[PDB]
This record gives sequence, C-alpha cells and structure tokens, in this order.
Amino acid sequence: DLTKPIEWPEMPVSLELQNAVEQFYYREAQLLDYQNYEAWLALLTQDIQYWMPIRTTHTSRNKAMEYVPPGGNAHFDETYESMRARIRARVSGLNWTEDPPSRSRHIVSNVIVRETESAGTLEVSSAFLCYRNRLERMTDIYVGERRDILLRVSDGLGFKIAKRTILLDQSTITANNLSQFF
Amino acid sequence: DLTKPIEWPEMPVSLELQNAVEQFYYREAQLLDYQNYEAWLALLTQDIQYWMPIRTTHTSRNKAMEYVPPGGNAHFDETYESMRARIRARVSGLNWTEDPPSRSRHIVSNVIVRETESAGTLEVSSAFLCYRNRLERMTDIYVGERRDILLRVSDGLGFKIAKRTILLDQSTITANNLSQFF
Amino acid sequence: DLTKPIEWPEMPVSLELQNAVEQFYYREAQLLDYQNYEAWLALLTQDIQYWMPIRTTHTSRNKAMEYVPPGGNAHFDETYESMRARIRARVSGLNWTEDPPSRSRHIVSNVIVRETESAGTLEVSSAFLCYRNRLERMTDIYVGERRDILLRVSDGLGFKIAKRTILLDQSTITANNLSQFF
Amino acid sequence: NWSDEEIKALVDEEKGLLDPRIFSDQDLYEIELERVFARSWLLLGHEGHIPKAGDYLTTYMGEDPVIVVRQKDRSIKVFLNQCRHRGMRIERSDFGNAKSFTCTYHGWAYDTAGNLVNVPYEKEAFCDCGFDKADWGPLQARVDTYKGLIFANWDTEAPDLKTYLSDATPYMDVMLDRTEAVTQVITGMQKTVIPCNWKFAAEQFCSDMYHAGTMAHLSGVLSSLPPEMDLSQVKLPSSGNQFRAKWGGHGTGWFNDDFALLQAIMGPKVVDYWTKGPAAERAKERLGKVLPADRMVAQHMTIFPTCSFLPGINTVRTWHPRGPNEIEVWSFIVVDADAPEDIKEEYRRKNIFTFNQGGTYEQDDGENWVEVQRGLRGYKARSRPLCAQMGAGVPNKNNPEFPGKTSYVYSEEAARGFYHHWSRMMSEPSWDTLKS
Amino acid sequence: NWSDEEIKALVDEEKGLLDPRIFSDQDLYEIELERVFARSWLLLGHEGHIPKAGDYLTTYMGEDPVIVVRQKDRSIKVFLNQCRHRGMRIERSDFGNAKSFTCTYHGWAYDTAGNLVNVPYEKEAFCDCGFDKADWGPLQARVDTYKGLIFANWDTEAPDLKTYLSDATPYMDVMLDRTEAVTQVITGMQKTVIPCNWKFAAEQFCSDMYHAGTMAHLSGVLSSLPPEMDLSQVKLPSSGNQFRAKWGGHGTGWFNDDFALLQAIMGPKVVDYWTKGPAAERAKERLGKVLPADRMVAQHMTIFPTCSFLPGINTVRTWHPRGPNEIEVWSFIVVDADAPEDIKEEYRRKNIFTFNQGGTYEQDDGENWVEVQRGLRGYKARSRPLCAQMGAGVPNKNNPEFPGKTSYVYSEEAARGFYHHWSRMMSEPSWDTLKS
Amino acid sequence: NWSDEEIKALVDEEKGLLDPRIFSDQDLYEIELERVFARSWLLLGHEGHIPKAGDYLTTYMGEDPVIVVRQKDRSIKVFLNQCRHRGMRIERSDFGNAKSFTCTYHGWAYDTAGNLVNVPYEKEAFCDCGFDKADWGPLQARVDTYKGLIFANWDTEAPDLKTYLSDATPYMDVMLDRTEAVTQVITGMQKTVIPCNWKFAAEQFCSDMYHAGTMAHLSGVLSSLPPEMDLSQVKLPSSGNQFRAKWGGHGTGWFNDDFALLQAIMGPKVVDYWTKGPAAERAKERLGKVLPADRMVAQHMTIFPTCSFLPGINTVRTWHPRGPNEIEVWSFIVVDADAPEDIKEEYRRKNIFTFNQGGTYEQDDGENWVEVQRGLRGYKARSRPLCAQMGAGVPNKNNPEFPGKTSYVYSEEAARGFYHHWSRMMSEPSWDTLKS
Ligand code: FES
Ligand code: FES
Ligand code: FES
Ligand SMILES: [Fe+2]
Ligand SMILES: [Fe+2]
Ligand SMILES: [Fe+2]
Repeated sequence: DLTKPIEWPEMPVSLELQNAVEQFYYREAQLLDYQNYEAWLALLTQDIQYWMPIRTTHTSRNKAMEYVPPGGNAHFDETYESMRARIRARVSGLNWTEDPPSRSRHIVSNVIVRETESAGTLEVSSAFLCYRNRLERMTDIYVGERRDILLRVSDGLGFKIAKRTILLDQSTITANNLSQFF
Repeated sequence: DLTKPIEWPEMPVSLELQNAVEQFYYREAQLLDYQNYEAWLALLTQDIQYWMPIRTTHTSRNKAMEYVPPGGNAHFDETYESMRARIRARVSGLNWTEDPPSRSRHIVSNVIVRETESAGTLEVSSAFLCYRNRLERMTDIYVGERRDILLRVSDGLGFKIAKRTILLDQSTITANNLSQFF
Repeated sequence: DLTKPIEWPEMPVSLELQNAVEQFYYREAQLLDYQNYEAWLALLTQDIQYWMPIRTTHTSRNKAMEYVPPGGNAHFDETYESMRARIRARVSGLNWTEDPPSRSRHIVSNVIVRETESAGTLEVSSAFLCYRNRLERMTDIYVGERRDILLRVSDGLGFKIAKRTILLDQSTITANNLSQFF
Repeated sequence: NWSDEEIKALVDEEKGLLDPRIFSDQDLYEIELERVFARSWLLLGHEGHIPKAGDYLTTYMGEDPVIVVRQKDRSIKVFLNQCRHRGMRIERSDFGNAKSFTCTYHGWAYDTAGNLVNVPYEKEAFCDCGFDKADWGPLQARVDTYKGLIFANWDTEAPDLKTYLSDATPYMDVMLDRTEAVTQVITGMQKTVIPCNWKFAAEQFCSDMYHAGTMAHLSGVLSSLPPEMDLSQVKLPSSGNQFRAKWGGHGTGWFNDDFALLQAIMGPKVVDYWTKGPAAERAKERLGKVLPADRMVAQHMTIFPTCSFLPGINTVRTWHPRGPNEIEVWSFIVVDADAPEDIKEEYRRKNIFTFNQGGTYEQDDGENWVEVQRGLRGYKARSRPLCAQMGAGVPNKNNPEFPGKTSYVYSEEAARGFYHHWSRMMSEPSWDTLKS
Repeated sequence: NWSDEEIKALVDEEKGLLDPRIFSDQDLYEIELERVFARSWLLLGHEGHIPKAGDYLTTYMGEDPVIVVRQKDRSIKVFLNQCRHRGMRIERSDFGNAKSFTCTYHGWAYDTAGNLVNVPYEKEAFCDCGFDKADWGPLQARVDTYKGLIFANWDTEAPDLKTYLSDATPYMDVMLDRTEAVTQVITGMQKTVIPCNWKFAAEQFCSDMYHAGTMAHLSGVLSSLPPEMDLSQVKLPSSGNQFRAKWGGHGTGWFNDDFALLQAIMGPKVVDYWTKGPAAERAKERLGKVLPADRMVAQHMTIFPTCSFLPGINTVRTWHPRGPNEIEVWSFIVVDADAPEDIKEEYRRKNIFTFNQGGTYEQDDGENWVEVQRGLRGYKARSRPLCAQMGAGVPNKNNPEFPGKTSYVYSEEAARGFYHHWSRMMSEPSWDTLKS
Repeated sequence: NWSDEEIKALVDEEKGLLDPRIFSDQDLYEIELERVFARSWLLLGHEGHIPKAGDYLTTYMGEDPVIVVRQKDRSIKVFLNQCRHRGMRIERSDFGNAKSFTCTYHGWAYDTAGNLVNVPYEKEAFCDCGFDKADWGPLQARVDTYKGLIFANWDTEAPDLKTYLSDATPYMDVMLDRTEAVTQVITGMQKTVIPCNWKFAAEQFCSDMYHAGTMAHLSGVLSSLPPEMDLSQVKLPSSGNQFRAKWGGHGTGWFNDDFALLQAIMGPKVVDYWTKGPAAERAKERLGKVLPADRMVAQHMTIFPTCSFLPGINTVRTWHPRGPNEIEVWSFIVVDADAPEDIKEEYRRKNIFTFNQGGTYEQDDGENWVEVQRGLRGYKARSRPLCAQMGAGVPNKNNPEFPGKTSYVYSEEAARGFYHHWSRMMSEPSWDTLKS
C-alpha cells in the first residue's frame, strides 16, 4: 500500500547499518551525477523491478485511487535488461536529449531502514531531491521518496538494489522531461 | 535571540544521541507526508508552543527588528489544543484547501543537538525543505530552520516535541498558502 | 579531474569520523546563515584556495572541455586574504546588495569522506542546496557539490578547510547574483 | 483597445451579469491602475503603525511602492518610494524610525516629508542655476484617516475621504468607533501572495456571506468549535441583512442576533466582551445612534476598491494588485485600545488561528479564487457571463431598521454595486460625472 | 490586430512556406482558441476511460477544463468544468464514479448530465421567480466517438465528426478496427508538460517520418534493439508513403512491407501478433477492404488539430495548448480487446519504454521542439519562412494503391495540408465556406 | 501602437528627460529588436575566442542565437544558429573546433561557412530540381573587428563598423591599442542573468561615474583597499571628464591624473604596469597621438548599444536583451598580449574579485538596476520623467585637451546622447536619415 509508509520500527536500526546504507546511497548518487551509468547499473540485481507509478488526484476518502496500480501505465516500469537498454542509448553519443549531458545533483536524506524477516534483506525509505540543469538556463527539481528492497552483499559497495519504487511528488509531470534516473 | 544560533557545543553530542534524534525527525516527516496527523499530534507535549514568527526586512544594524516579537502577530502561534483543532478540520473531508490532499515531502538535514542542563531535555537545530505539489501543477518549496526543545522518552518514537520555533526563510509568503506543518 | 568523482573508498570511513565531518559542516552552514562571517573565515586555512569554476556545454565526448581550467576566468578563485577582504565589505553596512541581508539556508548532505595518505588530511565530497530569499519576494536556489581538503585539528570546530572547489550545477548563472558563499 | 462604452457593457448592474474578462484581461488591468487604483482612496495601514514622528511604513498603492511617514506636526505624508533620478527604491526596509531617506544609487537624500534635500556634487555637476532640488521630490499622495485607518489617493480632483465613504461609515464604526479610546493595531503585518484577481477577494468581503453560509467553511467551523461540539449542533441563523453604499461600491453583510455563530468562530471570551458588560454597553451607546449594531453578527465589509475587514473578528487587510492573475494580502489585527489585555491577546490568537494565511478559514477562501483564476485561461470559460443576479429586483428583502439600501444577508446587491462602481470608474474619465 | 488576409498569407500551401510567427505570436494564439480549438473535434480519451454510468474523466478542450461523464442511457456528455456563478472548478478529481457534482464555493450542485439541480437557499435568496436553475448549467459540448475514441466540439455549426474526418478513417482503422471486439485502453493516463507550440508536435505526427528516418531516434533504435544487434544491422526501408486528407489537415505516413523496422521498436512478440496468425488475418479481412493495411509499418498519424497516435505502437495522445510556448501531452495506450493478455502486457511495457515521457524515443522528440521554441525569441529567427516545400509539386511520388492524395514517406505534403487547413480555420469566420 | 513622433517624444535630449516606459514597455521592446538590435553593430567577443580555423563560439545578437566561426582564409563568419527547415538549434555547444555543423532534428548538415551542404534523402524526397540547398542556408550577418573586438550587424544598409564608431575610437584605443602586439582574452566567459532593462546597464557604463563617485561602491572600495587603509584615506579626485560621441550614442568618462583611485581598485602591481616602465611609455607613444590617455583613471565606456568595458580594469561585456525586464551579462577579460605573465594573472584575479558576477563591485551595480525595474510595475512610477538633466547646457565643463564633445566626469551629457541616439534608431525607418 503506497498510501501508507513502510512499517519502519519505532526503535531505529544500528548505527553501523544506518551509516552503511546512507554511504551506499551517497555513492549511488555520485555515479548518476558523474554519468557512470554502467557502474550504476551494476548496483541493481537481475531481478530488479524499477517502478515509478503515475499519481492522480482524488479526495482523501478516495485516496485508494491515487496510484495507478501495478500492471497499469506508468512513468517507469523497468527490469534489469530494460535499464541496461536505456543505458546503452544514454552513452551512445546519439541521445540528443542527454547529449550535451545535464548537470545533475542527487541529494538523498531521511534514510529510514527496516529489517525484514530475511537476513541481509532490507526495506528502505529515503527522500530525494534531484536537481537538473541543462543547456543554457533549463532547470528542474524532482522531489519524492524511494522505497527500496536492498540486499546486503560482501563485495562492491556493500549493497544491491533488488527493487525500487519511486513515489514522485507530482501528478502531471511539470518538468521538461524525465531523462534522469532516481 | 532568533538572530543568533542556538548555543551548540563545539564538540558534537554522541553518535547514539545524534542518530536517535535524526531517526525521530525522519519518522515525524513520514507522518506528515502520509497524512497521519493524529500520530503526528501525538509527538507534541501538552505544553507545546508551535510558533512561526513573521520576518521583516531591515539593515544589518537594525537586525534586532527582523523578527516580530512574541505576543505579536505571527504565521503560527499554537498550543497542543489549537493544533488538535487544526487537525480536526484537516481530516474532516471538508477542508477544501487540503482535500484533495497535497503531495508533500518533508526533507530534514543539518541536525545539530545541544544538551541542556536538564537531563533528557535537548535543544535542536535542523534545516528543512518542505516540498509541496497539488492539484495539477501547483508546486511550492518551503525552506527554513526549526529550533526545537525535545524531551527524550522511553516509549513512542523516543522523543516528544515540547517546543518548536520555525524560522521560515521568507518575509512575504511567496507560496500559494501555508497549509503544511513544518 | 572534475569530470570524475573523488576516489572515495568502497568501504566508508568510521562512524566517528563521518559524524565529526557532518557536524562540522552543519556548524559551518549555521555561521553563514546567521551572518557570522568572521567566525566562518576562521574555519579556512591561510593556504585556502576557494574556487568555483565556470562550467560550459559540450557533447559527452568533449566533456573534457566542460570546466574552464585553473588559471582561467572563474566565478570565484580566492585566497584567505581575498575572502577576508570580501568579508570586510560584507559587514561594513555599505554592501547594498547584502544590506538588508538575505535570508539563507545552507543545506548539506551526501557527505562522503576519503582519507588521504597524510594523517589528519581528508578529501570530502558533499552536495549542497543553498536557499536564498531577499527583499520582498526574491528567491534563488543554488545547488551543487563541494570538494574539500579538510585538516582535522584539536581546537575550534575540529576541522579547517584547506581547499574548496565548488561544482555549481549551472552553466549560465540563473540566479540574480552570487552574493552567497558555499 | 477598449472604448468607454465597451467597458461599461462588461457589467450589467440591472440583470446582474459579469463578463469574466474583467478578471483576466491584461489591457483592462492596465486601465484599472489608471482609472481605479490611481484615483481611489486606498488602505495603507493604521495610525498605530507609525505612532511617533519619523516613524515610517513601506507599502503600496496599486503597484506603486510608497513610503508612509509620521511628520513632526503629527500629520502623515505619503510619497512614491521611487527616486526621480533613475527610479531606484528610496527606502528598502519594511518599517522603522528615520531622520532622513537616502537613495543608495547616487546618494540623493530626502527629509521625512519627501523633499529632496541633498544631491551629491550638486554645485559641481548641475551648475556653473537651472537645477532646483525643489522640483524633483517624489510624487506626493493626498492622505487622510478614518478613525484609525490611514487612506491615500493620488488624484487631487477626487472627492475627500469622508465624502468617498458615502453612507458606509456607520457600518465601519461597528469595528472602529466602539470606544472614545480608539483602536490599536497588534504589532506585526502578515504579507502573502495569492494567484487570483483582486476583485474576487474584495467582492467576497463586500457581499459574499453566502460562501460562509454554505460549504466554504464547514472545516473552519469544525476547527473553531469546542471538541465536544460538531456541525449538527450549529444552527446557521436565518436572518441577516446586507448593505450597499449609495455611492462607491462599498458593501457589508451580517447575520442578526444569533451571536452563537460568532462564538463558534471567536470563542466565548471574545463574544462576551463584544456583547455583555461595560464595553459592550459603551459601544451600543455610540453606535446605536446610527444603526442597531448590537445585533450584527460575523459582519464582513469592503471599502471600495481594496479595503476589507471583519468587525467582531477584527482582521483588516489591503488587497494589493499584481497583474490580473495575482494579488498580495497585507493583513493586520485591530483591537480596542482600552480593552483588557487578556481580550487583546484572545483576539490576537483567534485571528492567527482563523483569518491569517495558514488559518483554518482564510486558506479555504483563497482556494476558490485560485481555482477560478486558473479556469479563466479557457476561451469558452471567458465567453459567457457569470451569474450575479441573486436577489436582483427581488422585493421584501430590505430591513429599514438599517440605514441605506439593504437586502438579505445572502444577496449580491452589494456585489452588483461593487462591479457597477468599478465599471463607472473604468468608463468615466472625469470626476465631473464620477463624483455623482 | 490581424486581418483574415494577413492570416491566410502566413502559410503558402503551394510553395511550402511557413511564417515562424504562427508558432510564437500571442495574438494568433488567442485567435486559435477561438477559430481552431473552440470549433474543432478534439480528442478527450477512449470509451474505456468511462465504461460505467456515472464514470467521469476531467480533461481539456483547448484551455477549457471539461468533465466527460457516462450517462445512464450509455450516451456521453461533456460540459465545461466551470460553475457559472463565479467560475469555480466543479470537479477537482482526475476521474471516478459520481452520482452528482458539487461546487464547493457556494454549494451549487449538478447531476451527471451537467444540469444545475440544487442552489442553496434558492427560495430565500433568489426569490420572493425570476431565477431558473435551468438557465445556468455549464456550457455543453457536442460529443461523438469513432471506434472507441471520444471527440467533442463546442460549435453547433461545425460538421459532424465522421464528415470532419474526411477520407482519413481507413487509416485510423488500422489501429482502431482490427477486430469486431474493439479496442481497450490500458489503465493510466500520463500527463506531461513541454515548452513548445502544439503545432510542432501535431505536425510531426501528421507528416514527419523524416526525423525518425534520419537522426532524431538513432539512440532510440539502439535502446530497443537486442544487445547483440547494432545500427549497422538495421536497413531503413526505401519505400513508404504518406497520406494527406482531402479536407481537414489530417495526415499519416508509413514504411512499406519491412516490418523488421517495427520489430526493431516493438520487438518480435508484438510484430508477430500484428503480422501472423488469426488476429493478423482477421485484421486483413476487415482493413483490406479499404487499403493494403497489412504492409504499413511504423505508421504515424494526426487527426487535426491535436489528436495523434501511432498504429502498431499504439500510443495515443492529445496535445493540450497552453499558450504559444507550451503544451501538455496527455497520452494513453490502446490494445485489441480480444488480444492475448501477454500481448496486452507487451504493448504496455514497450510503450512505457519508448513513447512515454521518460521513454527512449519520446524524450528526443520534445528535445527538438523545445530548442525550436527557444530560438523563436529572436527577431531575425521570426523574420524568414521555414522550409516546408519537401516534395511540393514533385510528381511520381504517390501510390494509387492507397486511397486519397499520397506522396513519399519522406514528404511534407501532409504538413502542407496541416498548415493550410490551419490557415483556413484561422481566416474563415463561417462554416459556410470552411466546411468546403 | 507607437508612431515615430510619439517614440521620438519619449526622450527630451535638450532638457534631459526620460519617459520611464522606454525601460518597461513590451511593444517598444519588440521595436528595439527590429530598429535597434537588428541593425546595430553588436559585440560578439574577441578574436582570441576563435584563433584557429574551424574554431567557433555560440552567442547572441539581441535574442537571435548565432554561430561565430573562424574560416580557413582567416576571415570570420557569423550566421543564425537556426536551421531554416523547422527552426532547430544547429550548434548546441558553447564553443569548440568544428569541421561541420549538423542539425539533429532531420540531419541537415552545414560547412563552417554556414552553407547547407547536405540534406538527407534530398534526391528521393525533394526531387523527381525545384529545391536548391544554396537557397536555404541560415541568415548571414556582416562581420568586422576593431583591434581585437568582433562586431556583427545584420543590416546591409547600415554604415560600416569604423564609421559607426564615429569619433569614439581614440577612447577605445586606451584599452585596445596599447601595444603593437594587440590584446589577448583570458580563457573563460562568464554568463549571468539580471532582471533589468539593458539600457540601465549600457547607460551606466556610458555616462555614470556618478554612482561610483557617491554611494554605490563604498563597500567595493573597502574590499579592494589594503586592510590597514579605510575610506577616510581615499580622496575621490575632483577632476575628470566625460566624452559624448559626435554620432551614435557612445560615451566614456574618467578621472584625471589621480591613479591612487585606480590603485584602490586594481592594486599597485596593475597600476605600476599601466603608468610606469616600458609598457606604459610604449602606450603613451601610441595613444598620445590622439588624446592624453596617460592621465585617464578608472575609465568606463559603452559602444552603443550594448558593448561596455572599463579600460584599465579591462573587463569587457555584452548586455544581451531578454525582454524589457531582463538581460544576460556575458563578460570576459582582456590583457596586453606581451604583458608579463604575472601581470596577466593579476588582471585575472582582480577582475574575478571586482567586476565578475559575485565580485565586490559588480553585485552592487545590479542591485540598483533590479530595484529600479521592480518599481516600474507601478502606474505612477511610469507616469513622470526621470531626471537626466545633470550638466545639460551648463558651460565651462568641457576640456578641449580631449577630442570631441566633453563635459565633467559627473555628467549625463553622454547619457543624453545615448538615449537620443536610441530615440533616433527607434523613430527613423531608413539609414538615409539615420546615418546622418
Ligand atoms: S536613482 Fe536615486 S540618486 Fe540616482
Ligand atoms: S462559484 Fe459555484 S456555487 Fe458559487
Ligand atoms: S529543423 Fe534542421 S533538419 Fe529539420
Ligand atoms: Fe470565507
Ligand atoms: Fe519521433
Ligand atoms: Fe558600478
């Protein structure tokens, strides 16, 4: 239920775990901001479901109708290979919308971790503000929350994103486009 | 003196305390962003003084005149019961300005803690960026600092807000309105 | 190479170091936001090189041409004394552009630390969003990343900024001006 | 562009029809600045904002920034906050006490009366004189007050303030003349921006109790009622009237006798002070001479074009125009000067809670105006008239007990008067006809 | 302002010359709202958006917000989402099922047909009757459908939908009439904003295969191809045609026979369903009666003025105007109702991946329009005509096998027709001449 | 709209009166693009920006984006950065070296001279020829230089650059012709946005030393002085003059002999290089032939309409118009080519510190323009003329030692000339009268 927060514990997880997750996210952000898309892609599991649902306007009583359900149209509904394919286009030197490339900044905060019943598997909530500046004066701000299922691993950056659901705080997309990953 | 920062220590508080306060704030933010106003109200003490003063423009020498003093007009000057009353209206299904509800994101950062002479009582500074998107394309950004007096408790989320003074970085309110709590 | 991230370790630094650096930055931000410029100046080493290069638009293949190289024109290219001189003007009561003073908020996040070969010397990456509101309704947002070389000291706030390179995410400056330090 | 005849046709005062374009047309807006704002008496604030000599306040008259400052002789002067040299803003602070005003562009200095008293290098650069500082002071505005409220008008041919107020003063007195001690203004003016035409706001406070009596504030009432009371326990009184100024477009409405309604908003402490005891009795003595003010509940009022306030609740504000699609609301709170300190405090808190931006009532007010403005982008949305005929020509709705033209509390007679006077100022070039 | 003669001269249909000002002039935009959008048949959505009685959708007709709702008798009504009292938005939700609509400003209530059925305090405030709720319901629009697609038009003098579509229906059928079961719409409409004139978008989908056949989508093709395949392994077919509607400015283009091109975009699963098996055979049976639809690849089409879709890819969208420098793209996905569920799912995912805002094709489309709009700020940039003569008057490019006026796949004949009809609607006041 | 007579009346060159509307009127702005920017010689940059063949820079001429590129024969070509097909931007990078330019919308390719050399599928789509690539290259601008500075003008009927510069070149030479080696430009152009009319900026650099001599830069001087020195230790020289071009609206002012003032800004290292030694002596030899350049301190200058620079400080910039309420400042730094490397470095740092956006001087400059622009929203603020009569008709202020019409350093004679020429370009259709 995307209309309710993840079931985070009242008592927060350990300092060590909290820091590892935040540090992982800050590094992920750096990969996007410096256009190292391949290294970024490597942080996703083969089973990744990268989804950013369409959000609609209704009265609070009808809030159950806010999110276009799974299986419906969406802004993003990707798999590891579809993301790989998008990346192929992005670094081809022929993706005019992102070449010249945008100047982005992926700010991450409000990291809340929930330990699931499966050891090493976490469900994480985090707020994001992705700033994007391009061409001469084009500027956009993308704000929302990311709900991830992270797998703690012993190599790489210590984690892998097994699932990401992006709650973009917009109904109609006000930005010029959605060329940035969140 | 709101024209000077709280007296934070040069050496920061313990890791354990720093994390507990941040984690508390991130959870508070989640309650506001998912419209669980009653659970949010429960984080305030009965003695809460929720105040957001009007800020004015003067030369630096006359900076003592920036803030409309206590006892004067203000954007917010609330008590536990007035907040409760505002909440009653908000979830009534008749508060048109917030029904359909806004899509908000309460980002919190720059958390600086000061331990007072009273054990369990803290004075905390934190920067906030509250993003709000509503209707079709209405978007507003509220940025400022919150100065709280927090009481550490053994139940709930571990803390209670005994006092909150919001320094909104604006003179004239540029946003469409102030329907969001900070 | 400003087109590539600093060489941060895959495994993040200790909790103690991470917290000290963040807490230092939050305090620095407070000094700027409350206009205590002299105390801020005191956080810089005599050898400080405060630089904010001009950024230009090119195809990804030509990305090596993005940044105007050192020795070229720039938004900021300062020394301890030039910063001191700017500060002298700022607090003179005659710097009309900043008197009446702006209402600012220096939000800091995504703090990534790298330990260099020199003990006590660190290279740090951090994202920033500097909000500025002035006069009646003037509002600007400055977003970017700061790459610092910090020296850990035993007094003051625990650190000193020996070098700061600001990567402002803009080509043409869209803000009304650059009266704020980052 | 627009002919006077075409302009006058935008409003049908008789049938009660409004052409939507009056709220969106940019050309008409430019005309408003010239024919409405540049020659109307506009609310600048309260005398308590500038009590001492040298005290000043920076505000607006339409979109012209002005400085309002108390003179040594106790009079008040208002002049354009623009240096005639190159147009720089003379005073950039919101308020304070000054001994002089200086333009920081080239240093031209002014006295507290707005006289240009110093021009750097005057003798070296302007003479060898053909230049006289006496000819270059910023434009002065006519200034007058009405029981505490400060008004200004640029037009020397316009009627004086009192005359301008027509037969609407008795209704203004309900809030402003309750005691011989006068009113005071609570420190702190709230300024906010709203993307809507100023007419929607001014009209509502002039003639629209209807929105409050229906759906607009159901949540506001819930917020101000005691927790143990709900909506089913609030009877909206069937009895109230509305006043339309004989001239000028001013208007005010109110409910009769049932103060439980006002108590549902301001609470028992405020209501008792307003209806029982020495203060209330003293007020009846003064006001009763002109109208049965003691039965007026939840009164709303607008002094054309942009001066609005709610006697009893005591919020006062000016709607500053910012093009056809935006306004700024500059509000403040007035209280009786001799009122008990705890009564003044109650008025302060209740006002912040209800009619301040962020309040449980005010926010729902702007919600409607904003949505209306958005819709006016549509061509068809601007092609048919809005319905302003409520009670038009309907007899037996007036109440002779009140002075002037009156009708039912739910009526658009005042609104009709509001838009009619607007159409007149907009289509009549000279006061020769306009003052009639 | 603009004379009909001057307007008509903005487009040279014969030489193929476009005055850049048609994309930037504010006055011309206002005229478009009146002479184009207020009298054209506009796409509102698909019947599947409002299947049950009471089901509604809020969308636009130009910049006029409208409510689209299914009636109990199965018919569809469309009316202005604006209350005639003061202009408030009647329904603020995006879609749903309603039994009534209520304006929260003053409580005026409406039935699902748009009739004003309740006015609070009607008898107490509007009567003593001269006020009739029957005269104040929001403006109704004419409504019709074409094989699933819902269209609306405000002008009662305009030709019916079918007539309006001229000889373009056979081409629309390629996507909409493949089965007797009709099409369904995937749940979820994507709405996005793009800072460009609506004409650039509508024209491109009407006549511009050229951008796709050249450089615009080299990266898009790379993204949709299998990892082991690159651009050198994709032969862009030399053979395709374009259709220009006899009347109306509609247009569509496509490549002939080489479905490897469509497979490079939608994948083999979609292409096989479209070209082989019972479904494909069933489609040939229906469509072949009017045109050789079975050889059409990567078809693009626009129904003047702002209805665009890509048969085969199946993305459908309306370009809502937002002034001369901006538009909103409201898109959705259609699929054959009786298609296998896995085929419907494939269409959903491929569409999100390619022609959704954020897709590997759509983003590069807006990139060009945005840059073009920015450049139009320049005076010289608006002083010379844009070149729209590609294939103008060039013989031997048509293909009689297809009905109507045709030309090469890379051609601007359809574009010429698009702008020509635009110039006609803009310069011809009455349908007496316009319908010819 | 506006008649030539009404336009000419906006400026009273004799009494020195400026109608505020020239800075805010949108219609007048559109006319400026046509009668001012589209036919003036505009600063594009410096030859050092494009030293090698194929080197290019993308900039503006009014609001028209243009490409500036070095040809193989060493000449410079400037053409519209807009593809004539549908208006797409041809080159989206800021600068670089190219062998060709390609529009990515439909692939139209161009050579470094701006000739359309390749049109994809030309023979298949445009022929069966009536289409000639030779007729569709982007508009070319006339290009010329003046000792390092590159200028461009679209009007073939306008006077050549040199003639256009009138008798102002000797004053330009103070910065540009100090050595036979020419000047170099420091790598890196700063681009910033300022919400004000271009005229305020250009006028200030043309005739306003007055703001610097009074209050505008008190903080800037404090920042550039040594820590041990304060304002009381800086005597602002009483002696300086100002030049008004015989034709064209160009202007420049300066203080005489007291270089301590320039040293208070640029420091002793720069001042000594400028006043003592072989370089200074070499400069006196060249410049002294036309004017006593060796006594000019803190010179400011504007070449109508938007070319401004400060000889001695060496900041150069173009003010690009962006509507009546906004501009972009594109600045760069020039240095003598044969100057010692440490002198070039000093100029770089001092410039960043002072006249770069973010500098201790430049920021206070925009502060005034911004506030002035905001105030012009007011009706009364635009109803009375601004005072530009300083020194008008005042005798004994000229200094015959300098060539041309001169006056005191604090004077608005140059400004009067600036606005007068503006009024002429705006009201005179043909160069037949304008060149006189
Ligand atoms: S604009 Fe005020 S002194 Fe020049
Ligand atoms: S605007 Fe709808 S009832 Fe008044
Ligand atoms: S717009 Fe340049 S090739 Fe089409
Ligand atoms: Fe209200
Ligand atoms: Fe495309
Ligand atoms: Fe200056």
